[PDB]
Amino acid sequence: LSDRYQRVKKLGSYGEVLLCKDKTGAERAIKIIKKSSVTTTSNSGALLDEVAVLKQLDHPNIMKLYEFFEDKRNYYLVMEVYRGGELFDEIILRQKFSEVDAAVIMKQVLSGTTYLHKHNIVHRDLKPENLLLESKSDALIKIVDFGLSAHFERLGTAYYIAPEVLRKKYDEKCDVWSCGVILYILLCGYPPFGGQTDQEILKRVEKGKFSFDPPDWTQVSDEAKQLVKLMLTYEPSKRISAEEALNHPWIVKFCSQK
Repeated sequence: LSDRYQRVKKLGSYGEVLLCKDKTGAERAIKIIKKSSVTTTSNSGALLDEVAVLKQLDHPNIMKLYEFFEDKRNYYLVMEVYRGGELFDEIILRQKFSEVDAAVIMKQVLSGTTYLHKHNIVHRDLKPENLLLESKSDALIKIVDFGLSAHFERLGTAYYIAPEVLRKKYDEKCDVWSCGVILYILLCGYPPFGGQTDQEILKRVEKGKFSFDPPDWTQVSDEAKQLVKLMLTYEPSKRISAEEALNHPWIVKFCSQK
């Protein structure tokens, strides 16, 4: 655990993420997951089988997984380096994003999500914290923590959860909903389903009602509102896929420079 890698700095806080050097001399981001902090939802042979698949994943908008270690105390996930923090940080800094910058981000989020769905992987926990920036530039958005929801709350996860997950009957479409909530936040600076406590947030999510209220939504393009509506459609069967969202006029418009 401590013999193989040398800590450079802490990156984030499932558990803690550290920037480490290989004592190869490449730099890696290592997630330390404490056994006590998580409740297991699968058997011992199911996680190792998924790891074998997660190591094979190769996409510009998906965190590469190199190694998976175990001891009596922790799970160790050795990933590629990231130096630009999380999207969550940028949301605090910028408050709201321009439609061009939001589309650039969302194209990447949807590209990665589409790729994950093509291999029967649903994230279920998509949020700005799980959307990482490669560097401090141009920098690629990379999805992290995929494939973990199938094996293992006060971190504001209620905002992004699809109503079907609450009904305990979900598929890949729950990721599109989460992506819609993220997009909504990027455009105006606040969640579509808010509240002071998790309980009143989840009730608004269950109701499914949201608004494009002034003055924050007034100048937002019509195709942006159209996409948010399609991603936040209550019926998951009627909800557009990640690929459809990626191909939507709003993405196509603002990512071809309009």
